[PDB]
Amino acid sequence: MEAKAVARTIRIAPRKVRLVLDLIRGKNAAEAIAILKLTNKASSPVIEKVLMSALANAEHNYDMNTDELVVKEAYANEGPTLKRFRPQGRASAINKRTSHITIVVSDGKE
Amino acid sequence: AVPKRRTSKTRKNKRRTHFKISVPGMTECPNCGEYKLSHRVCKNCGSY
Amino acid sequence: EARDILKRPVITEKSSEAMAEDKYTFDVDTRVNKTQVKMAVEEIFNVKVASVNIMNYKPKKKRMGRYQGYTNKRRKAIVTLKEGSIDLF
Amino acid sequence: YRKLGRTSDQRKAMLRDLATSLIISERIETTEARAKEVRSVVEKLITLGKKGDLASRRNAAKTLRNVEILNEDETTQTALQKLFGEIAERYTERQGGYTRILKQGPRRGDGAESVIIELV
Amino acid sequence: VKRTYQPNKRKHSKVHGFRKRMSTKNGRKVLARRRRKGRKVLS
RNA sequence: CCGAUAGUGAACCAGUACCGUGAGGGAAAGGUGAAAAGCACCCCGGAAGGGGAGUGAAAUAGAACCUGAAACCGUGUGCU
RNA sequence: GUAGCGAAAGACGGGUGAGAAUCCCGUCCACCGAUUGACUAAGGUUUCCAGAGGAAGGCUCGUCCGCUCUGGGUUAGUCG
Repeated sequence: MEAKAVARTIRIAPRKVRLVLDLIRGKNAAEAIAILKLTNKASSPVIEKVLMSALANAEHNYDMNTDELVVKEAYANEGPTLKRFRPQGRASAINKRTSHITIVVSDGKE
Repeated sequence: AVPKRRTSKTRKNKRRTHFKISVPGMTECPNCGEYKLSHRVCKNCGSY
Repeated sequence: EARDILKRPVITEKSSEAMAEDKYTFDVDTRVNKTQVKMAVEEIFNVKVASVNIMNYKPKKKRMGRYQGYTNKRRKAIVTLKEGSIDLF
Repeated sequence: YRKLGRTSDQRKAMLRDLATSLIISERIETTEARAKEVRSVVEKLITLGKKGDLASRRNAAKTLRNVEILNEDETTQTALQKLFGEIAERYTERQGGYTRILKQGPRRGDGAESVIIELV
Repeated sequence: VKRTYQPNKRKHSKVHGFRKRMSTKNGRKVLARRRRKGRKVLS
């Protein structure tokens, strides 16, 4: 039923992206893809790329009925942050975060 | 002019309630085109 | 003598631009001079030269994956001969 | 009026070179407000070219620029020549408008609610 | 503005330097210490 | 007698990176598998990442790789 | 998702490419103007150039880079 795909350690915060992903939680691909091509952040095209491969999986492998596919679930969690600096004449620091993204997509059934 | 106490996560998420984002209208194009939004020229098969 | 000193000949774009003319290139021992160089090759190859220049070079630095270092210095050298030529490849 | 956040002399120069290029193209992609406010300018301007007088010629030459389209067949002429000899003829009727404009989507670099402008 | 350390190679090598600190006993004391520490570097 | 915040400063790239005009100070950094047998081939993706497939006793054993705690961050959920 | 994102007029088109405010070509405009100009010294030490590259870096971006990889590159009797 469920296909799945996952983005590994992506250079965005979950605080950055939880919002964009808190919309499609319980929807269809069609509306969802449209929304991704519609609204304007940098999360969008990536998430879209993800789903296109997710359904490449679901169809090439499991061969299910696309339009009847709804969002099963999808979210993300933290990842391996890195660290950088600010010159300033004396020391100063910062941290660059990442993200672990998951989408599971079902034909809404078993 | 800096924090006295710590931010309870309660209070955090409680403030972040209206920290959201809404969507576009997203109708069909019956004047001309595919599913394309209310009176909308072609971004993908649109009319108005 | 005379053959330890020239370690190899050099080849690149600029080299071939020079071999267009009688200007040829080598990389030789680093402790030498134009004169002994000339005295060596003019009799090794049985030829004679009009002139010569030299440059030197520092080690271009280098790195291979948590292990690094340098090159060696290079006594790059050039000769601008006058008659005959060289059956090189 | 509208300020743009840019400065006044910068702004005048901007608008005039903008309109110039637009004559060269008949349409162009840019932001919204910059087009919103070249709009009325060049409506006044085509209004001038609708009259062909030497005075209007002069008033145009204030705003327009010292430019040469490589016109077709390797030919050449100015925004001036074009305006006063290729266009006012065309819109010789019309009683307003003379342009149209095209809302589009945002841009990448920003949330730039961009627009194409066209000619009518 | 002006801060410290307007370098000269030569002057560095001169208050430092091998031929320098091999002059004096109180100089030559330390090169041992660098070697008795096995610090890899001298002057 | 200690078993990687120990044990010597150093079980690895150690008097090293690094700092210091200068003497001088001075780190961090161990664990795939029995066997690399280290994911053939397809699908998506600009790729990276993946899902399958396939390996292996095992891949929540996939190279940063033994387990994998807690803080922390998330998703669901029953009562609210 | 706060504060902040360091000094110098940009605009359009064309191109580029998976992808362009930030790369390229162009037209105009604008600024320095005893100089943000050119020279030499020290000092810096290959940042140079020809390609190839996104991974990391670049205070946004990134098809670009003083980032990386590869390969090349500094010629003296008079100059010093």
